[PDB]
Amino acid sequence: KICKELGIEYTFPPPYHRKAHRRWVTKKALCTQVFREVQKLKKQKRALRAAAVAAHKQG
Amino acid sequence: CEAEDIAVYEQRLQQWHGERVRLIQREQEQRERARQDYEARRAAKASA
Repeated sequence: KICKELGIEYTFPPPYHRKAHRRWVTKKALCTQVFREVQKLKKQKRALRAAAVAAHKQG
Repeated sequence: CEAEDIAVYEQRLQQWHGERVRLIQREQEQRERARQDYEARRAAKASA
C-alpha cells in the first residue's frame, strides 16, 4: 500500500556493487551485440533448413 | 522294380515344376514390390 501511495518504488539492491568503467562497459556492450548476432544467425540457418527440408519432402 | 519306380519318379517330376513355379512367382512379387517402392521414393523424395 505505502509504496503505491507515496509513489516510492522499492528496488532490490544488486549483488556486487562494482564501478562500471570504460573498459568493462564497452566490452560488455560488445559481448551483448555479439550474442544477439549469433542467435539471429542460428535463427536464419534454421529458417533455411526448414524451407529446404520442406520443399524437398513435398516433391 | 522299374514299374514301381515309374510311379514315384513322375510325381517327383511334377513336384519340381510346382517348386520352380512358386519360386518364379516369388521373384516377380519381389521385383514388383521393389518397383512400387522405387516409384514411391522417386516421385516424392524424403531422405534425412
